[PDB]
Amino acid sequence: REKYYITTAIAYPNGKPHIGHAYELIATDAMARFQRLNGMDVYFLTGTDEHGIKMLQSARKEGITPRDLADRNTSAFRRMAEVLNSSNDDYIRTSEERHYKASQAIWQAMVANGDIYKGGYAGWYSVRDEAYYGEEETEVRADGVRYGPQGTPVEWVEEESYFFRLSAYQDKLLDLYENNPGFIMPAERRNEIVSFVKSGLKDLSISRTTFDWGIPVPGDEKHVMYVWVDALTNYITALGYPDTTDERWAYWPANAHIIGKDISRFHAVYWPAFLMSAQLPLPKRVFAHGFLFNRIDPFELVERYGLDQLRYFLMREVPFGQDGSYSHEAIVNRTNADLANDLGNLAQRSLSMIAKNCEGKVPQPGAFSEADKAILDQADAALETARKAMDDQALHLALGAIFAVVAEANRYFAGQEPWALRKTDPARMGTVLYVTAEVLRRVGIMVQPFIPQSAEKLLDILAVPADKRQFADVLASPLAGGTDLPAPQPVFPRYV
Ligand SMILES: O=c1cc(NCCCNCc2cc(Cl)cc(Cl)c2)[nH]c2ccccc12
Repeated sequence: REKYYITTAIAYPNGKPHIGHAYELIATDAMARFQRLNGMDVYFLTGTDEHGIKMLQSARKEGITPRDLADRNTSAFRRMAEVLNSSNDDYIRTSEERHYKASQAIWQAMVANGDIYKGGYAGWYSVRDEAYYGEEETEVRADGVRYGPQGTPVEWVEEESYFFRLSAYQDKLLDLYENNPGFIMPAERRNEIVSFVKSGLKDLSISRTTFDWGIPVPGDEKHVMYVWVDALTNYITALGYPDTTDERWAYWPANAHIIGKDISRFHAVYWPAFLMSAQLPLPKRVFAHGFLFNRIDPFELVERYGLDQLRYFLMREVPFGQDGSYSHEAIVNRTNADLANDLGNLAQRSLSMIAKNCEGKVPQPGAFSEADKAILDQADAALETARKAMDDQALHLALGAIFAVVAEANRYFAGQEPWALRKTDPARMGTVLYVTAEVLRRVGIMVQPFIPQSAEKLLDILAVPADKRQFADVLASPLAGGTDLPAPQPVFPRYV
């Protein structure tokens, strides 16, 4: 009955969808699905971040309006979510009116808390470095020109701007990191954030005057909101903010923001400060994943390797939170061994033995031997290990525990030699076949959030009713003898 709210970072649709976008959607989709099967009421959100000057100039470059350009490009990110079999319950675009109103509400709420003032962004700026510097990092040379520490000229620049009093929240954020050690993860991000905040926080510019493609500042519409309040507010726009009576508002606070490593500071410093200012509770965890390197277009990978092969490799091979690598032979070999061979072929060998030798019915199992109990108890244990792993977003440890059972089951099945038992002891052959099919059922229920369509097909050839596929069914709904099984077909074909 318990509510669970999980989000992805909204993607910037200035170019095409890339692997990093698909990686974050897949990882967050698997976490969302995991909690649904674990019995939770899940709301899972993703979307697009469409405002800004770079978007306005690209619309200018193509001869169309910014809103028109946003509609065109987000359509490909909306297509990517569908191709990846994402279970997101909503899709937020910052160009939508509900976000416009949500952003203006949270802005006013921060004005009402005393945290927003109008000022100036004046300082030394190097066009060559694209960076700002304090006066002390500079020196005027024999040129008569002033130079920054990198050896390039700096110029004095001055812009009008609204600010958020970020300096007022330095101590409250450190209190947050002390009272909730799991607020920013993994541990390396946590230490980055703590060291940054502990060194002193300056007030934060949150408005621009150089473009109208954005959300107008209430009461000064020559100014528009910068990315900070715009993008981050998407998390509460999707719940109906500012209408706190919306049925969806009970989902706040978010249980988990899944983000990339590069935007850690925006979600772990700016976002909680905005919320504290606006009198709102804080999300329970922000988790940052790493970056993927080809050691490439997401649509192409899916067509070449298959969706569930790609989902598996990305979540099994990179410890979630770290940088990782992908390559053709690695995807092929890792998916051939685990999916096509270990999982897929174990099902085919065992279940076609049931079709030919047990008349297409789940055999009636006799007494369980010591080996029978070990593989069954290991399968039950993998659920508990997977649960504890997913609580920490350790997706690879969850898949590792599940596929350690698959590998042990192959050794169990080969060690029982049920083909030899067909003549010596048909009743024993049945029990071994029952054990193997029963382990496949528990594994099949458990891999549903990581490879949903493939897991669905596996549970389909085990004749598992659609209402017996929650995680609670691992322990409570074992296969019943005498049940009719459809003719088995391979679930994981080998790569060509
Ligand atoms: O200049 C802008 C650029 C922009 N998108 C750039 C890519 C966003 N970076 C990823 C990101 C994602 C999230 Cl969820 C939150 C933040 Cl703060 C940042 N978004 C903008 C929105 C309003 C006004 C200006 C901009």
